Amino acid sequence: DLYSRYKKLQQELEFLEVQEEYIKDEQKNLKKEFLHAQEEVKRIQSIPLVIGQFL
Amino acid sequence: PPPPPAPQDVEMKEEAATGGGSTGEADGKTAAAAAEHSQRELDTVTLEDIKEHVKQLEKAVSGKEPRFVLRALRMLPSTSRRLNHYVLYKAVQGFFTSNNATRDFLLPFLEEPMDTEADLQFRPRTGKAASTPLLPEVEAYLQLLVVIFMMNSKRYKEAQKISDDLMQKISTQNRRALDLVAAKCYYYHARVYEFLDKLDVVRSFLHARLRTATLRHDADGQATLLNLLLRNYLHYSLYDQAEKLVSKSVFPEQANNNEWARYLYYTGRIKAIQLEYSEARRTMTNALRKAPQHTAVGFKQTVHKLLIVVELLLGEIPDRLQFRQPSLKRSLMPYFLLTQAVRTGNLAKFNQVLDQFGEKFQADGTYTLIIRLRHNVIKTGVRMISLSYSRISLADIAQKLQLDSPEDAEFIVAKAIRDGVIEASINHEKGYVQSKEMIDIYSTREPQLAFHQRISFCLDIHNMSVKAMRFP
Amino acid sequence: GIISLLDEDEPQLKEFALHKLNAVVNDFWAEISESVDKIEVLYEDEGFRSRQFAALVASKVFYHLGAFEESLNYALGAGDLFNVNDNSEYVETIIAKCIDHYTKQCVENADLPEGEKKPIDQRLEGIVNKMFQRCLDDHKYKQAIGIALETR
Amino acid sequence: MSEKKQPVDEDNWDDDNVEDDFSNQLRAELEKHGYKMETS
Repeated sequence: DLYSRYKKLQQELEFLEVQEEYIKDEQKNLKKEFLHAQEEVKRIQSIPLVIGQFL
Repeated sequence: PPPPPAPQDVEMKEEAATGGGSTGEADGKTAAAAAEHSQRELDTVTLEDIKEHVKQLEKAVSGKEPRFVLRALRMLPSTSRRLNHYVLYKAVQGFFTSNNATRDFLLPFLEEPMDTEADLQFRPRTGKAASTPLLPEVEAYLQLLVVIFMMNSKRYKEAQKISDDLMQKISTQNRRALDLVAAKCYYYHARVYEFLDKLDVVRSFLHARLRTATLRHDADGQATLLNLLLRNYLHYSLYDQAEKLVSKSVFPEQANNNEWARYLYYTGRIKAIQLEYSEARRTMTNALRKAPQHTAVGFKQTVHKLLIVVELLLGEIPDRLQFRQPSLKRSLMPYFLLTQAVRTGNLAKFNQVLDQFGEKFQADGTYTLIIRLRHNVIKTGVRMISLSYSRISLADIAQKLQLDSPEDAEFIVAKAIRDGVIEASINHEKGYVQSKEMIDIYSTREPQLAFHQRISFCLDIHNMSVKAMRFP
Repeated sequence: GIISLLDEDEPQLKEFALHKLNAVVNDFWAEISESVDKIEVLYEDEGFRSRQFAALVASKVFYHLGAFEESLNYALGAGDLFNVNDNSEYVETIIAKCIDHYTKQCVENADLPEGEKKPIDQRLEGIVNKMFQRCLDDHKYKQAIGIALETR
Repeated sequence: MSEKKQPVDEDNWDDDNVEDDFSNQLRAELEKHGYKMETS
């Protein structure tokens, strides 16, 4: 099948070229949202701290 | 007959992995190199180089090579019954009578795994069938009925070059097994070929073998055959180092991590013998700190004696004793007094070490050391004394090192300015140096010039650790 | 040192140099790399009627040094005995890159409407219509339509 | 790892590194280094 055995190789190759570009950018955005998550841990408190004790 | 079961066990442990496992690691694998049994088999080849291989004597003669080379067949899933044949033939050595069927009867034994059946398609089984028998034959070079057979066995390995060049007809990357075995066996090629004479048309063998490994399969072949070519041009007359000066294509992944180390060592000996101090001593230094381990007894030692010849030629070397193997001491009986003659400025001792040890200096064979070592003695003198005093006289240093006249001291100081160590000029009336040292030279913006290279080197290694963190 | 023996400015000692070339060129691969300039002198000279062989050993030494587009230039300059070879390293890798240039050239000129192209240099099309007849008269036309893919 | 050309190839001794930084320098000599006082 020397007509399309070797040319269908690019077909499912272009797509993971693009995902190979893509997951990079998703990692580029999740650091941003990781920083947003970490800072939004600290908006509610640790000025107004009340005192109990562990049991 | 109780010890030959240990080769019986390790032999099956080798070709189980190699034959069945790396054939299954060749069928569909090797995304980069999933043939981990290839590195396992090179580990076992180092294991057969530690031990006796299989059947050199082993209290008998010639048991395994007539035995296991039969009947591989790669067929219907009862070829583990051919493995059962391989296992249950082992009553012959323990129980039956051993007979001699190696190094003479091997000539159809190599054709047995082809003349059984159409076994399989891949070449690492063929490289197995012509390597795993015949590499247990090469390390017995007693030159009587054994070396003509290494010669013909590696003529079968030249047929393995032929069936490396014309098998799978393009792009099945079995070269990441066969060049890995072929590095070893082509070194043993060069060994057995040059146990007798220099190799002449094996040079063109090596040239075209470097040519065929250019781009289609450029994996561990180019650098290793280039080590072969380099040591070829090293052992004999020195004409084709201009080939590396015009065709410097010497940069792989530097895979085997010691091949690159000793490669930089050999080309450090090259630049040492071309002409170099700086670049040669830094690649000698990089190969020195790129010594892989000390797990191989005293093999760094002679090669290190020839390694730091250029550091001896610096003149700024102390005694080198931290390297000294005590079994190297009886061979460095010249070399210890030679670095003592580096520390001493005596002239009669500078030529009496030569008059005492010229034969070991010929064992070195690198009288480029002695063609500049007198000049090294006078440069050691000029470095010491010119770092010592600000305004010295040329007469003080001259008739302190027996120069006897002002004008050759002038030529010494002039060729030292030309060689650029210190500022030292001449209060020209009859000589009588007027000079200076150099502190308050610079100390602040000049470090931060080099700190770009410091931290740019650091961030290079950052990204390299990133691209190495990519591997799991 | 085989090129300093060329002060005789005719091709009649260039031919003895080439009779040395096709004898020991693989040993003297170190030697011709400096002689690239005088191989250029041989190619530029139209009075040098063996300029076919000049471009031959030019593409040979550039196949050695790893030049490939100039291997293409002097591969076209090599002549009519260039394509006809059946050898398994040299000629087929360089006609691989040559007809790779043919198909990328026919893509770029298929991306170029109505002319203004780079013309057929006078040593293309040789194994195109000669190995094409191998593909045709081997009675499987899948390469014969694969070129029709590759030319657009 | 023997795969190269090579298959043909502090008691009194690390004190000898500083002593070969000292071997061309004043063995003991003790008189010279005590008689440099009284020549003036």
